[PDB]
Amino acid sequence: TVIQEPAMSVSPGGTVTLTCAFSSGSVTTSNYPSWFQQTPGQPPRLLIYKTNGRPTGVPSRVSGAISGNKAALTITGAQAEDEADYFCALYKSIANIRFGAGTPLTVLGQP
Amino acid sequence: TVIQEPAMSVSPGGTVTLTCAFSSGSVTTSNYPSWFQQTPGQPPRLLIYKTNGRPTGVPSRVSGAISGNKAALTITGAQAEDEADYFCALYKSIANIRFGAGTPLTVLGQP
Amino acid sequence: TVIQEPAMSVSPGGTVTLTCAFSSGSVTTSNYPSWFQQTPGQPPRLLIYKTNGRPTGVPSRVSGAISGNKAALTITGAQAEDEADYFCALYKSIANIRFGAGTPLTVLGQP
Amino acid sequence: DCNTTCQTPEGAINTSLPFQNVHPITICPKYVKSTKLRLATGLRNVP
Amino acid sequence: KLVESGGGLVQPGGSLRLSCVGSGFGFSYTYINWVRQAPGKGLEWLAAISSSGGDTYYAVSVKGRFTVSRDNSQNTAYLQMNSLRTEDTARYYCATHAVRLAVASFFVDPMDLWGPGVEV
Amino acid sequence: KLVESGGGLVQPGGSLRLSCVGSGFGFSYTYINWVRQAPGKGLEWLAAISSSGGDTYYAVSVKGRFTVSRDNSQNTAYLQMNSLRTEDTARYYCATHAVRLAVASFFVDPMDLWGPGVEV
Amino acid sequence: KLVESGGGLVQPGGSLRLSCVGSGFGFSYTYINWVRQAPGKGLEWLAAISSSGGDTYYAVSVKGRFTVSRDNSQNTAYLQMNSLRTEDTARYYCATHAVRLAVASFFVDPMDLWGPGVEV
Amino acid sequence: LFGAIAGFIEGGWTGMVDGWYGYHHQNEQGSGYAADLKSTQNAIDKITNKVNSVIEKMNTQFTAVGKEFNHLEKRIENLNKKVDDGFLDIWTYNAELLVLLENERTLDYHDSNVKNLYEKVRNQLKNNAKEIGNGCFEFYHKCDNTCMESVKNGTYDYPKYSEEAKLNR
Amino acid sequence: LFGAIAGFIEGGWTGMVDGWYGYHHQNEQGSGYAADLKSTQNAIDKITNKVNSVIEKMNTQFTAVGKEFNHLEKRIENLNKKVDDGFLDIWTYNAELLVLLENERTLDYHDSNVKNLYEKVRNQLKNNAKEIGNGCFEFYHKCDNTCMESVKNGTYDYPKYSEEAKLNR
Amino acid sequence: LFGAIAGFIEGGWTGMVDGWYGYHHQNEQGSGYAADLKSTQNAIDKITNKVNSVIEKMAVGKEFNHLEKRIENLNKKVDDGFLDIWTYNAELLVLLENERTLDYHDSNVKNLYEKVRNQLKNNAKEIGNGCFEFYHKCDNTCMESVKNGTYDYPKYSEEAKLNR
Amino acid sequence: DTLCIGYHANNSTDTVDTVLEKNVTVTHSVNLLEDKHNGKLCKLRGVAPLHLGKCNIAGWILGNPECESARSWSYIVETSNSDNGTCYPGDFINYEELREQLSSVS
Repeated sequence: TVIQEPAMSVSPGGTVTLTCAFSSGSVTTSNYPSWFQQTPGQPPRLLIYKTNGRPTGVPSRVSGAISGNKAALTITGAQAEDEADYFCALYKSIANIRFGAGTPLTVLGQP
Repeated sequence: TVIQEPAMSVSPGGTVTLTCAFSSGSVTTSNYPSWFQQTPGQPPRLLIYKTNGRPTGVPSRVSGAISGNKAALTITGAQAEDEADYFCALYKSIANIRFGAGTPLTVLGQP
Repeated sequence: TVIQEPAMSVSPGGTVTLTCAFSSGSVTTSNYPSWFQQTPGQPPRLLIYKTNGRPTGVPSRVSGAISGNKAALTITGAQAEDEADYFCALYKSIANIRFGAGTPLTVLGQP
Repeated sequence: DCNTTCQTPEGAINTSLPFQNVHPITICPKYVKSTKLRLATGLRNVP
Repeated sequence: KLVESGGGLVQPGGSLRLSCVGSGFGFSYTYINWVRQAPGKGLEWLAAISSSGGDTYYAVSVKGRFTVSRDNSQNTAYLQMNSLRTEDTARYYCATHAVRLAVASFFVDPMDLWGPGVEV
Repeated sequence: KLVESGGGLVQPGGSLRLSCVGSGFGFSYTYINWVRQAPGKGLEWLAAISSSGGDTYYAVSVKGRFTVSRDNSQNTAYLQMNSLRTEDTARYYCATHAVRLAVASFFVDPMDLWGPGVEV
Repeated sequence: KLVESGGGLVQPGGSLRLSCVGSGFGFSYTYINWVRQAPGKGLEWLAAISSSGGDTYYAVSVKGRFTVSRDNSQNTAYLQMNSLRTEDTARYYCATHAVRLAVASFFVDPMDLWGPGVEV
Repeated sequence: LFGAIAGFIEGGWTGMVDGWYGYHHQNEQGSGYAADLKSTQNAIDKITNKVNSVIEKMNTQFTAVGKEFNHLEKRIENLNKKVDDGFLDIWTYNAELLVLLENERTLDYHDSNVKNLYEKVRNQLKNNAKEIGNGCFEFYHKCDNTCMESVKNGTYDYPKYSEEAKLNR
Repeated sequence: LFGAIAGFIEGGWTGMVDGWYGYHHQNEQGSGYAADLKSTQNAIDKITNKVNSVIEKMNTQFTAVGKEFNHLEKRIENLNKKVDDGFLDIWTYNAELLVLLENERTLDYHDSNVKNLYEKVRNQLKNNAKEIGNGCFEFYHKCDNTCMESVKNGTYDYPKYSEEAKLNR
Repeated sequence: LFGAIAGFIEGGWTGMVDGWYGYHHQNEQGSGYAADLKSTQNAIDKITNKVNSVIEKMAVGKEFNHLEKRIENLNKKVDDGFLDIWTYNAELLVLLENERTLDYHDSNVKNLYEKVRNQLKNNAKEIGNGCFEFYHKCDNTCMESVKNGTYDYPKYSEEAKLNR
Repeated sequence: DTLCIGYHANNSTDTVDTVLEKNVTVTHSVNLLEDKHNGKLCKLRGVAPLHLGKCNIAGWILGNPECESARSWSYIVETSNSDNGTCYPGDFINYEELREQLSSVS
């Protein structure tokens, strides 16, 4: 199944990387990773599709790639409006899409 | 040359098979066997072409196939209007069509 | 470089052949010999292109071919208007067209 | 007495083909100034 | 339909011409076969002519004596016999594969439409 | 956009039908995915239907209990739950890849356009 | 036809521009060749330009010193010579393959249409 | 253009008069021609469909085409003449272009059929037969009319003759 | 017709739901499907451009079609009817023929894509793999997911496995 | 699409200016380019015919007063309809014809490749980028023979065998 | 033992025109163009036509003395020598309209 980080934090202006992996296997470009962002009480918003696709309306800070045997999402220069639960969707075989547990990102810098 | 049965007979309501063969060789689907019927005083009527073709207006009782090294014509449910001289046409090679001698079918069952 | 005959002479009504070759190499149909005729004080006129081409307005007496490692221009039955300077154009490689020295043809038969 | 469809001032047309070039006035295959429209249905004949 | 013409008495060594006219089945795109049936014997395929008249095929027993011609304008097929013998007394039929529009006419097309035939 | 309907209270063993309606993105050439989010947990993909309704894909955890249907004329997608257990308490979403005219709609199309969702 | 211009006297080290204008043979689909003939010496190929002006080919003895350009709207081909030497005294010709409509114009196309030529 | 007709195969066969495409076999039982049935039948059906499509897409309207105007309606007569000439030119252009493009694609289709038949026989025989180069295949193993009917049908048994062919290779 | 869809590849894969063309691999690490991304994306782009070319080439201006005439203008009314009927027939013909030809072109394009993918894989593997016949290649050397990813990408290393394949061949 | 141009041959040759298709040969007497004359000439003739056919397959303006608006609008409709039909026809013709031409050129290159392959048989090894390396040393006469279409396989078969 | 793939050829001179090549002989062909007629005016839909021999429509509809020689007609046939019409000089108002109206009468 899909394995994500339990939680992580970044400081404002810095860069953060989030990993999506498999319980048994490797994540390749044929797995079509999709990266979603959800603020509480709102429908999820698609940030990345197919590891390099950005929908019109997504800032260029968000980027995706494949690092080793994992899918990687990089946010460079985080704002304060980038605090949300980030989800990863992976396609296995014979039409099976599985979502990750979700990583709640806490951007530091609060009183 | 084309060799046919000298004469054959059948009882009403039965099935009858007529065989067409070569003097030296094996009849195949590439020889395009054709089966004609000729009642006396009338032009010949084609019954089967290419061992499986049934022209419109011919009952489904008449059927054709390739039995062993011969071409076989099967008539099921013999009737009173199925007494005629059946002819077999075979194509050898380089544009040569040869007709058989003609098997006269006598349907028994008359006073 | 392109090598032609220093000078040749012919008698009227006879045939004359002119050879065009390389200083080091062989002339083939892929070198596109082109034969030009220049009377003094006039622009050159093309006689043969691609070893056999005859532009409209050129008599069938003038013909071309490839003999051995040479390109040959044959004029059959020379007149007095066939006294000019003959040039050979050969294409080597990477867009290099080289002309020959030029062979002055002197048709004999003058007082 | 030739009961038939698609009469033209020259004469009647008895065909199922889509194009004709006998006369543009009709009462019918369509009219063209084609002198020949033959559709190849077989191979390139090479002997 | 197919309608035949010609035929009659002939001397042993004369000549005769037979014609076969068709209507309603696209004569210009069909092979035409000429067959004979002797009284007391079975059918004997004699000759065949192509759609354009370029290909003419004959039986071994009549090669050199029979000629086949075709006139597509009149929708007619002609069989001319020269050097007729005594064994050539039979009823003659013209056969073809009646189709409204043939995209490919081959020599082995079935003999569907048969004419009544003439006597020789 | 996408607007959902249906949903509410249900007994542990009843049935419920959800409908999702779209406008302005060629509903007839897009896969439709049905997803669910339990309160306090993450997203859980449930089902997907093809552009013509001929291909239906279900998760192992809801296989046999759920059924997915499509009506292209009305621009509606239907998800029917039978044998509704207790774990099936969640907010339900319909998602698709909203494009003007899709020439090739596949199962792996990204989920761009999400509906506000319903509660069950 | 092909009509040339320019040409005259020049000091050793000067520059001169020659032009060649054509009419009636689709100037935009033909290669243009520039050739020279020294007084009392044989012809010497100098330069060539493609139909669009992208491809320009020079001889070894005139490389760098000569530049070739084309203006298809005005139907003109230009040869500009810089650093002119004493050996460059010759009669200059513009040649081309005059056809109504060239589907493919190649560097090895024959030199059919020649201009009267200028002097330098 | 696929490279078979007027290409690897340099010419047609006037002895094959039973079909478009086919085989010529030379055995110790005799030589012969035999047209492939499946390919020829498929080609005939497809070409018949094409001809019928061309014929039955150009069919509509009763129409009269013939109006009369007096000497004070020359503009309307000229408008009618313009309409007639425009329709005529459009239809002539369409007919010519349709015939011209359909011919190229019929010829390409026949070339493709020949090439596909040759490649089908190649894949079935594998290394049991050698390619002469003229467009044909010489067998490394002696095989009779049953073998030829199998390779024509599409059910050739490679392991049955592989052992015998390996010795002769 | 390039002879692959319904040719040496006899049928499609319903288990491959993520692309048009691609591969099915079976090694010790497990079986699976994977669509070829480059060819599928190129095909999608080209077909989208085809559809857009068909659509955005049929733009017209504002026109009112219906005109009304009194009982003394039957000829002008018939002329108008002729104009509309001719335009209708012409446009129906154009639409039907366009769809009919472009459908063939699209199907042949997909055949060409499948054939080209097969030939590309064949020409990289060379003799390290054996051609079974159904569009499948059985390796002479054991090779893992890195091998399959390399052959899918186009970066297969023939000399790396040449010696190993020579022993098993 | 036959997968030769932008396919196995990854790129064109700017050093080849005498033809569309052809050969590049490297031997002991020197390397060089040479266009294939037969195929290039056939392609040029076919394309010339294609272009001529399009050209060879292929009085207005009337005035009306203020009380003939209907006939004026009818004339406008006729002109606009003919204009739209002809614009559509020209655009579609060019669009399809360009693809047919490109595919024809791909087929030409592919057929040249397979012709050379079928000539050489096992006397040459396919490098894979689009070239052939000869197992047997053979000179400019050999290259001219293989270009022409008269390569002598049995002449070099024995020599190529022991190098393979 | 040899097996060879090949195609059919015949003695057909049918020529078709192709976009790349002209005058290509093909084994089989069809003709999409009709250029023949019987040269005789006969009945559309079984209904015989109205034949105004020496009259035009004006004479027939007014009752010209030389037109005494008729319930339904598919189409009207006139002749190049149909000069017998309005014998008394004058203008036939809306004559073209009347001919267009009388063209299609059951």
